[PDB]
Amino acid sequence: GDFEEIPEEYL
Amino acid sequence: IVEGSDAEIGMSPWQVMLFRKSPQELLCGASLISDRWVLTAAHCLLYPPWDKNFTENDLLVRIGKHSRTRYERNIEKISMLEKIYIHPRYNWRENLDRDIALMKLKKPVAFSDYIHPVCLPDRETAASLLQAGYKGRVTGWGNLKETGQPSVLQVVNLPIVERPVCKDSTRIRITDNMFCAGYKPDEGKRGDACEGDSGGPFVMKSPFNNRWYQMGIVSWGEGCDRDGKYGFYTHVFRLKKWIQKVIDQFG
Amino acid sequence: EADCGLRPLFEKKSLEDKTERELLESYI
Ligand SMILES: N[C@H](Cc1ccccc1)C(=O)N1CCC[C@H]1C(=O)NCc1cc(Cl)ccn1
Ligand SMILES: *[C@@H]1O[C@H](CO)[C@@H](O)[C@H](O)[C@H]1NC(C)=O
Ligand code: NA
Ligand code: NA
Repeated sequence: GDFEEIPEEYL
Repeated sequence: IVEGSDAEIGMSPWQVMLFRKSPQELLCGASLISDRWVLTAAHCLLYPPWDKNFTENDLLVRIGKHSRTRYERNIEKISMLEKIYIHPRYNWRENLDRDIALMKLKKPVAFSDYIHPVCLPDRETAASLLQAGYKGRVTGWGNLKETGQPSVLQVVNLPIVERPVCKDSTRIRITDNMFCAGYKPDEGKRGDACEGDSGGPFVMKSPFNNRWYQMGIVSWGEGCDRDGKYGFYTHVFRLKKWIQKVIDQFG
Repeated sequence: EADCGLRPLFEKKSLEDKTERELLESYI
């Protein structure tokens, strides 16, 4: 889990 | 990708990352074939031996990316899936025959310097380009070695291998819906797709109209970049009629 | 799709990428 968080809108 | 190189910016603007929502992780590669359709390997979405069976809401598509892990603000676009279509005769039980799937996006993606669709081959282009020795290009964010991860998109050029050589390299039954690519042991050069590159495009640049065509989909291999082994790719043209039927009916 | 396979940062500007020539040379 070395991924930068994506904007909440997409989740 | 094993033994490849960093992609240049905008070098593969059709490259798509399939991204799992929870936990957040790379699932597979894929490719953009129009503003609303993404092509990938069936086994990226459905593979019962490993309890893999993703639904539309499990996934996101990330387009225009270069960095593997970064959120590339103002550059990448992230899309939700409307519907997944897996080939009806995809053979997951045996050899991954017909390893191909389409994904329809909820909304059209905007093209940009970093986002642009690849062409799908017509019969003539396939006949002309799919020849032993002719090189294609494979791209992805998969493992750099069989047994870490790249910072950015990786690229490698690989020659198509003669069918008898492909068949003689493996105990797996190979079908007309697959081709193999990679260097022979004596050729000196190497390179291969690896875990995480599945679903990504094998592309060739037509010397006739100077356009890029996706001839293959990264499908399977035994290990990565092993001497005497080759990567196997779904033969996109052989499955084109199914692709068109899906896009025609559901487009 | 009329514009498919032509990259904005390469073909559209007549710039070549660093290894595409390797592909062309293999199309004998
Ligand atoms: N190791 C298996 C070989 C195999 C082949 C047919 C049927 C079952 C198992 C494999 O590649 N895969 C089993 C699951 C999906 C696929 C894979 O990992 N594919 C990634 C890949 C692709 C390529 Cl071209 C080179 C290296 N690794
Ligand atoms: C995969 O998921 C869908 C929905 O849950 C299900 O209908 C299907 O039977 C599952 N297994 C497959 C396609 O092998
Ligand atoms: Na064999
Ligand atoms: Na090999």
